[PDB]
Amino acid sequence: MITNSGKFGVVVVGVGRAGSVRLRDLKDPRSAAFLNLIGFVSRRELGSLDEVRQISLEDALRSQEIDVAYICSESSSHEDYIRQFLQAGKHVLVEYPMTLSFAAAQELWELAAQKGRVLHEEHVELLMEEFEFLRREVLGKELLKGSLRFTASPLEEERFGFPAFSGISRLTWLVSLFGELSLISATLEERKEDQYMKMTVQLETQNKGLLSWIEEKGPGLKRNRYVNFQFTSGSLEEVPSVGVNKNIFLKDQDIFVQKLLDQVSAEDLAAEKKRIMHCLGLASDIQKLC
Repeated sequence: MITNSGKFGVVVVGVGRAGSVRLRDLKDPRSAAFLNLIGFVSRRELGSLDEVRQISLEDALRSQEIDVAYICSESSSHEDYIRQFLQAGKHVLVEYPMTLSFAAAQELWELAAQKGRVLHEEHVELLMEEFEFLRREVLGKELLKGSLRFTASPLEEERFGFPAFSGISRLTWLVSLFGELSLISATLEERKEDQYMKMTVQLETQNKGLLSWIEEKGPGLKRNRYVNFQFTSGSLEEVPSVGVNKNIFLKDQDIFVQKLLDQVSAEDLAAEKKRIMHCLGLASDIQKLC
């Protein structure tokens, strides 16, 4: 029997941790009705991973069954991969940050529109149990001032990007909760021989709220977030973490699938794109100040 598949063929590009997570999730029943895993692209000669076969980049771009590409490689390679797959006519999901350049991101959104493709930048930080807590907390409140600081181990800037881009998830939390922000200042402290660095950014909401965003990295530093929001009615200095954000990436894939099914409103698509570009624009400006 000849049966034309109605499922979208997916190729995962980059099989580091992020790619492995997407491969795992593509096998879950929640991926069965709309997606079909075709294979993966890797710059290494793996041949296959379990029942999943490796496909060369050139063959992936030419493959007519592949309708979607998941770009999961290191951030410095995102721009090129996205451009190649969009040009080849494939829908694209990419883990944040989609690029390390504001102008390049603008180019890619235009290309996606040109080719009639869905371009989706994953932001699981907005799907966190911790963020649901914050959404409810800020509702109906007036922010006077606040700070969000994230500490972690050294991160290869050559491959993962400048701190404002690699840690753009923290900025995304702030913009999603408090709206578009104005950049007041940005400072950068470095000690490469000690692999230490701290980026301090001063921002301002449209309601005159003063926000401090700090990204700190150093040998031995544990991954911890410090939240301190000053409201006119009460204060917040801790966000509970009682769950493990189980299946958070599948939640992101679900959003992407809604886009593939054309079940997302023009207004919703526009609002997300606007926020994404506002954040990338700030990251770009911040890098220039530093």
